[PDB]
Amino acid sequence: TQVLVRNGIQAVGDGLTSLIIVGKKSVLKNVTFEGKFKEVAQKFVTDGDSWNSMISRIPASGRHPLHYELAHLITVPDASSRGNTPTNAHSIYKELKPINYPEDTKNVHFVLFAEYPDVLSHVAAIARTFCKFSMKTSGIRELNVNIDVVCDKLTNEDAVFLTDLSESVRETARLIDTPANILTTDALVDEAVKVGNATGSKITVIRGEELLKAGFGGIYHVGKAGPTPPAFVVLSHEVPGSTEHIALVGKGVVYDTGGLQIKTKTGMPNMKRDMGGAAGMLEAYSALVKHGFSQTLHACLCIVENNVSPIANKPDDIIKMLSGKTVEINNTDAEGRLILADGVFYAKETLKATTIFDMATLTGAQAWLSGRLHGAAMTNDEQLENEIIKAGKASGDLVAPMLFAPDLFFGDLKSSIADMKNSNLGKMDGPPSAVAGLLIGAHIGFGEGLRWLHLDIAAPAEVGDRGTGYGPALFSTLLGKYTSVPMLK
Amino acid sequence: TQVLVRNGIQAVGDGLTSLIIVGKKSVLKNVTFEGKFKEVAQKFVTDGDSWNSMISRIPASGRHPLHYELAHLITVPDASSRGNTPTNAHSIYKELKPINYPEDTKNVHFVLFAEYPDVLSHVAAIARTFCKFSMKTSGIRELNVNIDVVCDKLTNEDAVFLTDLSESVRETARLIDTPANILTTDALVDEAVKVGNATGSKITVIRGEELLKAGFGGIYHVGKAGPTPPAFVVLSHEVPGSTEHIALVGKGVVYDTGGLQIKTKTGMPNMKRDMGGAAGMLEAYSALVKHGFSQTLHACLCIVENNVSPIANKPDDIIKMLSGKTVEINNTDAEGRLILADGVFYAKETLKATTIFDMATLTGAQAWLSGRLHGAAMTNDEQLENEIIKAGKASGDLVAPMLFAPDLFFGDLKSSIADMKNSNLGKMDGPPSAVAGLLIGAHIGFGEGLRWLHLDIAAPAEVGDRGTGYGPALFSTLLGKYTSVPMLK
Amino acid sequence: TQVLVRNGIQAVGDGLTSLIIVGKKSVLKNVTFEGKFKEVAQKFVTDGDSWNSMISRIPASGRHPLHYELAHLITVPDASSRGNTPTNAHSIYKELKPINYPEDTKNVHFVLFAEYPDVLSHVAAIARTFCKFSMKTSGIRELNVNIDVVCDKLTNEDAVFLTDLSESVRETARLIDTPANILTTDALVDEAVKVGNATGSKITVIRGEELLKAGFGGIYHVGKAGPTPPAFVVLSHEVPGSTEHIALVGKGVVYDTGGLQIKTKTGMPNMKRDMGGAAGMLEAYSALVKHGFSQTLHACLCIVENNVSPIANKPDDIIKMLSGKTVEINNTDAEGRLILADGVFYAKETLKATTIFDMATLTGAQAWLSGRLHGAAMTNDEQLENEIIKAGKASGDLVAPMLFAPDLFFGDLKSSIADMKNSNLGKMDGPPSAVAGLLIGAHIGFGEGLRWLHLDIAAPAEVGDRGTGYGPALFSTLLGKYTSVPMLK
Amino acid sequence: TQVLVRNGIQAVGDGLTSLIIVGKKSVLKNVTFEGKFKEVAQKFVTDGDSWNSMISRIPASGRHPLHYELAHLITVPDASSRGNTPTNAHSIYKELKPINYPEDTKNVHFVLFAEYPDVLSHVAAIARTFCKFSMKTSGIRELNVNIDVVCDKLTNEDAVFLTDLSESVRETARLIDTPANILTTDALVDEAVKVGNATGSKITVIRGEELLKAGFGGIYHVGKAGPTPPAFVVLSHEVPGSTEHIALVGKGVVYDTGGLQIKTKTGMPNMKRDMGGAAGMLEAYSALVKHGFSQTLHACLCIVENNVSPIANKPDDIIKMLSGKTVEINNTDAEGRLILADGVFYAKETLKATTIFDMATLTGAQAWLSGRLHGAAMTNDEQLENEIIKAGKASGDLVAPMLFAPDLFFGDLKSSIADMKNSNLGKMDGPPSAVAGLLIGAHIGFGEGLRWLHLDIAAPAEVGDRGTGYGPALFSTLLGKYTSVPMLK
Ligand code: NA
Ligand code: NA
Ligand code: NA
Ligand code: NA
Ligand SMILES: [Zn+2]
Ligand SMILES: [Zn+2]
Ligand SMILES: [Zn+2]
Ligand SMILES: [Zn+2]
Ligand SMILES: [Zn+2]
Ligand SMILES: [Zn+2]
Ligand SMILES: [Zn+2]
Ligand SMILES: [Zn+2]
Repeated sequence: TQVLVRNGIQAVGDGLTSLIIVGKKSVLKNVTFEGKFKEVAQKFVTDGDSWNSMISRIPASGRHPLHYELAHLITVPDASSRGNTPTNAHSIYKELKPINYPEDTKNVHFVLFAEYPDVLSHVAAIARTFCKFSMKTSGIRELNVNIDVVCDKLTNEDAVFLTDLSESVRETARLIDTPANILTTDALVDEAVKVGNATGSKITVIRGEELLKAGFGGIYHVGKAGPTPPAFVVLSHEVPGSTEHIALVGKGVVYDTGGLQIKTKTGMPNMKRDMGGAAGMLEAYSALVKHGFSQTLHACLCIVENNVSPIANKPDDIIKMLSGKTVEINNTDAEGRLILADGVFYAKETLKATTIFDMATLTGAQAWLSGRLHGAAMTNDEQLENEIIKAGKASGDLVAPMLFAPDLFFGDLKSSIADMKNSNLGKMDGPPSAVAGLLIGAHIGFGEGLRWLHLDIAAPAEVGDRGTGYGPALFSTLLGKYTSVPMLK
Repeated sequence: TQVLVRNGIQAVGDGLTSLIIVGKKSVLKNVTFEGKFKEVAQKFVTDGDSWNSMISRIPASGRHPLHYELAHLITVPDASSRGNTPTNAHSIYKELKPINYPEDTKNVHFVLFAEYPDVLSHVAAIARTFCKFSMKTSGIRELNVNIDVVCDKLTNEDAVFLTDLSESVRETARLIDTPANILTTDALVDEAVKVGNATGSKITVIRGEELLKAGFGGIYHVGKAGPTPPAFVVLSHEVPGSTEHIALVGKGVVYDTGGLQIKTKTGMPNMKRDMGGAAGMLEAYSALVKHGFSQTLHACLCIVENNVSPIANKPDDIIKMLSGKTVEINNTDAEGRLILADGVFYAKETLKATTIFDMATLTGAQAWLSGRLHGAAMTNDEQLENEIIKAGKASGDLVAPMLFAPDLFFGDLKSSIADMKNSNLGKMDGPPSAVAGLLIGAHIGFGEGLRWLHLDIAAPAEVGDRGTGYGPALFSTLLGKYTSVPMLK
Repeated sequence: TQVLVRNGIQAVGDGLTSLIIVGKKSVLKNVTFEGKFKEVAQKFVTDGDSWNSMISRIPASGRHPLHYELAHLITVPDASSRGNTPTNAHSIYKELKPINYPEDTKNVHFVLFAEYPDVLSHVAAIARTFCKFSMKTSGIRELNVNIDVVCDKLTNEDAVFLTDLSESVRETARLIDTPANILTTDALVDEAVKVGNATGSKITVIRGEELLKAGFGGIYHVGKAGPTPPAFVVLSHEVPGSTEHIALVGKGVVYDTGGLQIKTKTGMPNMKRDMGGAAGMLEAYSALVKHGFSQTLHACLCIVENNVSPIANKPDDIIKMLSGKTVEINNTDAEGRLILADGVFYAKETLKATTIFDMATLTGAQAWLSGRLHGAAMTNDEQLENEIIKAGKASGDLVAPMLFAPDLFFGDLKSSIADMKNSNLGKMDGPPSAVAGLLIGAHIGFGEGLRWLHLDIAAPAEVGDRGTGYGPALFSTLLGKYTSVPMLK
Repeated sequence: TQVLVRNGIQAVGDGLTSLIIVGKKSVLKNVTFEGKFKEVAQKFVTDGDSWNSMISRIPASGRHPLHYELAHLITVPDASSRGNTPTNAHSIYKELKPINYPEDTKNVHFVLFAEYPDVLSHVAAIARTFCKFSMKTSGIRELNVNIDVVCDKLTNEDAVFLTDLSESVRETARLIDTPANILTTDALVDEAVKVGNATGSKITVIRGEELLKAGFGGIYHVGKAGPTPPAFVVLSHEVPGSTEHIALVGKGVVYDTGGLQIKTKTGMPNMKRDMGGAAGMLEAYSALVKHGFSQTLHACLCIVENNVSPIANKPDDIIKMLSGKTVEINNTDAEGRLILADGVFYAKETLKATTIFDMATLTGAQAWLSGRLHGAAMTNDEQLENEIIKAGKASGDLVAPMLFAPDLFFGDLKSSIADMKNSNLGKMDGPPSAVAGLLIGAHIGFGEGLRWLHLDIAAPAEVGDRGTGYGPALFSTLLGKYTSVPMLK
């Protein structure tokens, strides 16, 4: 299925077409049934009066069928709470995700009535519902999707970016939804390398025993009992003289069995999704680099499978991390933070990055801190904290803050015999999601001298049985000021 | 220990002899203490009056010693409920299984007073108590067992069949009781091939990577993490021009650790017994083919070990089955149904079987449906359902019906990304044992156009620490009309 | 909200009307867009061609909107499995239950195109979706519902019965949905007495200490720690000279905390629904007696609350039942079977009933035997077993059989010091749901000399957060031959 | 034991004296061993050189003995993270709480070298270590404690306030530490009434059946199964013409067994502490009103015991709250939010409060959001959120923000039959601690038109086996601008 975003209502192809109209109630109230909109809608809506009559009756928000199978109106609420995004983009996903198109549909046509500040989140929300991945052996249909944005200020360059963002969103979700017997560490390295090639990146791949020899103890020791070997992949977009040097470090655990401290019968399904951080960072990097990204930018992907054999990590094991510090592993399922400790140290030490983001499906505890729609951000930099929350609101990839207090909470990871433990299996003073992030930061002085932000996306990376494609929209809005894209600037 | 069934009371060898007399109360009441019976019993019972006095006193059923160590009378109840077998054959097993014979016993002599409809189940029940398998390093004794049936209608050919049935029962139980460090997949293939040779079968063995290449995704992917490789074994008894074409498909999981969704500390012991279906089908095939079986008959054994390594099945994995359909594995311990989906498809597609039975120690849930004495049968064919229940009653291998409703229950296995999941780990609309069977049937249109019967024997395949040898008696009575055996015809 | 069933399409009141059309695909294919149907549907469907075009496109089954908010077509599948009802009535409930009507809807008009054998189950399925009970403090709307049945053979008397059946269904569900702080034992006694008065019944109420004095040890000892006292209520419809004498005994546990063997935090919610058996028997009795029921009929309601105090049942307690037999209570949460043992003994001994039905939300184990749509029936009478399965199919209140084997399974309830225990907390030979029923039957010789049927409806009595109103439709079809209703005769 | 705070080092009584010196490293480095300090310290520290030598050697923070039993120096760190308080007051508690004084100690003398912004938190931290409550039958000693603050800017009025704050802190902790067989609902009403009398408050007590009659369904129904009756206590400090009208609503669950959804064997100990919110609000009110509080102020205490009997709340029960809204109780252990829903509605409706704080030991989930040192604040007012975080830093009673999103999260409490449920026992979209607060706010439109702040203090209210006395310091700093106290103004 192909998704194209266009600036203004235009005709779609020949072939059976499903029509979905999307807007906030206040915007829809002001839409005139005339012109190109009338041309598109009058198959399903009789005339202007019937249009106006319907808009009068329908509530503050919801989904209303305009035909027995081919057409829908989605009303987005106007009101929002301060913890929400004022775009209410999640409401589009909620109403749209259930919709199925008749078997012989060729085209899906969206007419999106969105004000300029809403366009990006609304487009992304629609894109997320076009799930690339299926292994069904019948019934597979490819559709031609046009998202036609009705918004004065939108440029043609904006529409290119939104098409690329839609792709980055759907790619992130595809990578997440693919089972790990197919998306192995090798396959995810190959996926990253494809983006590396497309973006003209400098590509570094350190794999298997090369990781051990190079001192990547976290990445190596976590992944050594996988069926295919661990890897660290760097895509670098180097801009001579750039003022910023930004790293996007992603957790790429292609499957997490928990390791020898194994997950339960009901805990282990869904664990193909434990690489959602790496997928989201990779696809964010792709969207940004496609649009004239003016600063130096690196994607650093820590790609392992956490599995069970006599050579696997065992609780009590002490390993030496890339940083040179020792970690006592008391929880083999707290493996993401080990691999990210190496990725973030590499970004600081080797890449000389001065802004380091890491994003990970890190903890089940994250949902108890920020719920299922907000990623949980922990940073040494207060201004960056405010800025990423603002970016979450503008993108629809919501972000809530975690407490940053290494002085109060790092003692939760005290070890008698190593520099630290990787987890605490009892009562601790910190929120567990914060403590998990502090294990990562402990290998770069908790961000001292630079800006470091850890983002835990375990719950917002998925809804139901599907990846959401979280990450590309967030980082496009956060770092989009360094692109050529008018709506990001 | 050797077991011979004879038509009428006869002398036994020289050597210390244990005597066990068995009968329903009403039959025993009519036995005259004279003739050959008196000859055998008067070591232990004084005369006719003392015999009659005892029969008067003893209750409606039980076991009564006739000597301090050498002799017993077992009284079988006459009454039975409609859900039971009117043979009450389980009562013989209950009373007999505890009996031990003195160390220096050479012979065990049974005098079985049974009416013609009871003989087969009663003989089988006695046979089950002679457990072949032991690895004790002292105390091992081999006995000469004669089961002398006192029944007017019995023929000498019947006695040959009953001896063969006794062997098939004891062989099934031996295979079940043998620990899996000895009965590996390789060893069970060898056992099936021995029966293949003895029966003059056409033998097909597809093993290891040959399964993968041939498209047996269920059998291969389940067994790939075993210490010895997966196999599919077919023994074919082809009868040109036969009207029926019958397949006996058996679950041969030589050990089930549960896989990466591992069984618990108390759940995993006994899991050598997870090949009881394959053993019972193999030994049923053997008993039938020994007696002039007039229709085309196949034994199809799916032989795997379900174990734990980095290459094992993981929940989320999607595989392609022999049928070409995809299955999302969300439960690595729901492995029997995966391997049987291939076996049943093979029987339909390759063997052209038009009656397909599969029998398996499939689910713990089975005991909550049919209890511990009845196998649970699910079939698309109502007449076959009645016929197998009738066969259960006549054989003593009891069978109770499951609901057959793919329309109501198959939705329990819905998958977003594959054709189906293999299990449901939450609330479901179907009985879990039925849903387990429907996963198998989903790969042959739930039996459309043919007769398909799935039989879950998890609990009735064992009592205490011992296999019961369930299966040969059931299928001998069910399919015995196609043999030369008078009592089956 | 009022529900009226009419014989043929007729006009509805003034006021905003929602229209729902219901039929099997094959029936809908043959409907002509003319006459009264056209009059009703042409608000929403343009003309005959558009009607025919739509019917061509829509799949084998589902729900299709005919308007943005006011109208729906529900297509019922034609095909069904042998374990299902050929009415497919559950499909109506599945598609209809989600539908919401706009706030200002006055009328809901159903046009039901059903063949004669489908009408009763289809009407009941629609009725179940009109939930009487709500304590919402805004948004409450009462609707005028007309179910217009288009069926040649239907009589006006049939339509009266179907209206009464709809009421009995909705009343059963109302009683179930009402929280137990409102529907106390006292309140449920009052509800039964209201039906007693309306039906001109002879009414007996034995309450509190009168139960103890009268020897109702099961009912008394279970309910003695409730906040309001235990009761046994009998409504009798005595027909001099009748050939049959039928008792409907219902489990009326208004709330089940489990007792001192208390339910878990997640196990205890929903336990207001533990009186669903009593509600269903009461409302079945009501529907039958309204229609000239020609045999002697009794409703016997065992009404208790199972709660926690120093005077409550404790495991180890031994009580004397109405039967005079002693029961060792080893499970205070196996309380339904204790109260029903008294109700069934009373029906036999005092009422002289020769057909005794008991219906109960008895066991969580029931779903593992018969799933969530089928009640599980255990009876001493094979013909009655077949007849109730047939009644389940005709009514849509599905029934599946349990094994009846007191000889094999009653030993699961062996006690060293009382006549029996009420449960087995370990491994047992019977299906647990069957063993639960056998505790009841043990107090009437397992039905010896009469017909006894126990029906466990724990799961089919509810879907989601709502009672289904199971029971009235089943018993109307089972016992409707004794009424004046043409469609039941 | 009596605690007096003084402005400057002064002599203490006759009698054996323990000396504890407290300061940040940077402050201690600048202290001259002369004058009054030398007079006090030279018992334990030889002279200036030995003083300076020691200060040079000791690390950045810790505790160092100055005598074998009588004396200690506590060094407080200078550095702090942004999530911490820059006072580092918790470090004082950590080092001091372990200290024991010899049996015959009469006096404890603190010399506190603190800069003006640190004084309040440091004093409070010392006060918390003087635990009032003990029922030991030997070894009980009362001490005379003088905390001598060495700080230029401190006034004599400040020292009065700090003495009162010390008392409020120790009183809160005493109430918390007292077992509930002593601190019953009656006893806690009496405690509140004592403060009511001392402060010249208008006192309202609504108790037992008066709560039911007055419509306090939350307070009444939660507490009705306690051994002593539920109560609602209001202390009002009414200031004619005041611009603000502030309510402090506290959760006073004197013991929480969990109710019929009972707590576990290891979950139930410590549940005397479930009234920590009410204690902290009461003692905050006391400290503020003692110091010329210029605005209208109310303490509203919801005082219940949540226990187990046949009349207790049961999950499924639906009650009507003071607000008139209905709540379906699906979790009897989610009882604090029910009682607070009434308290907050009362504060809005009856008291006309326009700033409403509620504070509660509400959820175990709170520690997963904000950890064990920070209360978790959820408010409709962003400025108030910032202001209370600032107050947490200045007081040492730390506060972290929760997400405020009723639009996103209130759907977690959806009910089919009541206006809402009180909890969600499965997966929810919100942080569970936020959802718990939203149940409270749902009864006042989530704060619409006013300022509402909910503060969950479950973990920060205690360390080890002792109440911390959290709350008085926080509200003194938050609302101290309305007092006459120079250091608060
Ligand atoms: Na298809
Ligand atoms: Na020996
Ligand atoms: Na309303
Ligand atoms: Na002492
Ligand atoms: Zn993990
Ligand atoms: Zn992980
Ligand atoms: Zn298994
Ligand atoms: Zn298995
Ligand atoms: Zn119960
Ligand atoms: Zn019950
Ligand atoms: Zn509680
Ligand atoms: Zn509480």
